Amino acid sequence: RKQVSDGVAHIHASFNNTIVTITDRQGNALGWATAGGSGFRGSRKSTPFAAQVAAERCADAVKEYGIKNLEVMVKGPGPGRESTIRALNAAGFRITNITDVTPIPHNGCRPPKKR
RNA sequence: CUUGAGUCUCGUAGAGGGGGGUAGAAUUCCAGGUGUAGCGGUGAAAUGCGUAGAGAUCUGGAGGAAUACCGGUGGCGAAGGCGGCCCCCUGGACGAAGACUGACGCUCAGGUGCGAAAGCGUGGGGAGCAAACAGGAUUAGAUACCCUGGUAGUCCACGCCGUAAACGAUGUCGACUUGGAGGUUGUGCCCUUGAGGCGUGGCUUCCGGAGCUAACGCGUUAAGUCGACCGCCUGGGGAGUACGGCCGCAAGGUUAAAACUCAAAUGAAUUGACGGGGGCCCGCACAAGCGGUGGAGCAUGUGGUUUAAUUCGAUGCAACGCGA
Repeated sequence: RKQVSDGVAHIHASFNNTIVTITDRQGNALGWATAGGSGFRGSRKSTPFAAQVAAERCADAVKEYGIKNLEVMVKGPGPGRESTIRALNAAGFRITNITDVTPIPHNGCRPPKKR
């Protein structure tokens, strides 16, 4: 519909999934593609190649507006989830900055018990 | 009488305590938009939540709990314990100069108080987390593991209980006894002539001499040498149990045996066994080449089948052209 060319991307890299969304400087999301929606199940939805193809299928699906520059932040201790941003940048999008914004509390609440 | 003990002056540090405020980050929910087909989870799936529309990104609100970084066997406190910031009140410790009272000191059976967590009662609160419980799969049993929700409870106020590896496994107080390396905190002097050095105080960490000890180990903060007082022990199991007493609303707490059974139970240290590890070395063990067996026939041995007998002996690496 329009042209932005200055956006910001958010990747929720869960320990067993991967979500990616892009918005434009204000919070209004445009497109999203889950790595769990392209035939991937089991542990395949947790591999770096899954992140690669998710980055590809989210980059091609947002070309209706033609974004070039991008802001990007890392969230969640997703194993091997820098391949997705490397691929997004390799797809012709000049990334500006990277930063890990995983939420850290101040001993606010009690985390669930582990095995 | 002033050395022990205590009071006053001047200052220091400290998550010391009680009460009330307030702050930001995170999680939960709600309202308002973006926005589309899954979210979630395991090792795979499933239960659960999704098309009047979810999971992800912005604005605001509502409530509860806790204060990442400084953060460190750092600090304080009799112990339990204490961690955002500020304010009101308060306790304790220590250092410097003096001044003052005059033995006013230590310990303490009964007695009283404080005392982690869990637990109970009344009245509120209840975000996240989380004993039982329900649901899902695996199943001639599932009632163990994992996964999604969740009640007590974790919070507040007033009442209870008074137990723990409440550990420094080391009761309190005083004196004498060679050292080294740190942390923390005052203060005196000399020339503070950059955070100078020297001695002098307090609390705290590690090594180690004599000595003590069964050894491990302790070692000026003694488990060394003594003094004053209190508590506790007389083989293991039965058993911190029964019967009573006291306390408690209840669960229970405290004091606390005997019958019976065994010949030990136990602490330290030694010497080896441990089973995969890691790293360090050799060998036709491999890498590189050549010649071979497993394809055909023959010889030969063994095992099986058979026969009246197929004589006996060898059972992988160490046996099968072995005793022969």
